Amino acid sequence: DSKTQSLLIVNNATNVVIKVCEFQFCNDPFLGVYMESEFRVYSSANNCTFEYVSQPFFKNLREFVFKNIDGYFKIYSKHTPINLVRDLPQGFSALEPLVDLPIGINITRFQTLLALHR
Amino acid sequence: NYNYLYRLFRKSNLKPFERDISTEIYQAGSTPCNGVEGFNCYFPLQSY
Repeated sequence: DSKTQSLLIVNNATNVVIKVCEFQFCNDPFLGVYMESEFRVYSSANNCTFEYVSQPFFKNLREFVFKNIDGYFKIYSKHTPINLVRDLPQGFSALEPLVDLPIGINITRFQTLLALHR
Repeated sequence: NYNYLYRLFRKSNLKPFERDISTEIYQAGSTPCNGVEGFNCYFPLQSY
């Protein structure tokens, strides 16, 4: 809510964006594709403290680990081609480090954001 | 100069490298803070 600061990470299939602000969240947030046509993410955004963007860049599996270590937000990533439907494919392979950030917010709850095709 | 402030009240300690920028009313007793300042409900910011 607007009472405390919060972290938003979003991808628009071409850019990855990180925002660290005292957002007021729309409690039913989603993205909608008709090419995108719905961007219900936040009710309000003010008092920004950090913002970052990137360059304009079942079938596949992407695994990540998100953790917090005394103000250091750590993000680890790995990607693999997967053709199965419901199993967890054994054959464990080594993960890798991706990102560290000094966002430094009190994180206790989290949610995932989707894209709905309409 | 009173453009500098410091927080006076918080219900718990802080972790290192934590940015405590909240301005909520602090409950100093058993009386709830019903969204308004009052006795034992001081504003947790003070002016240098």
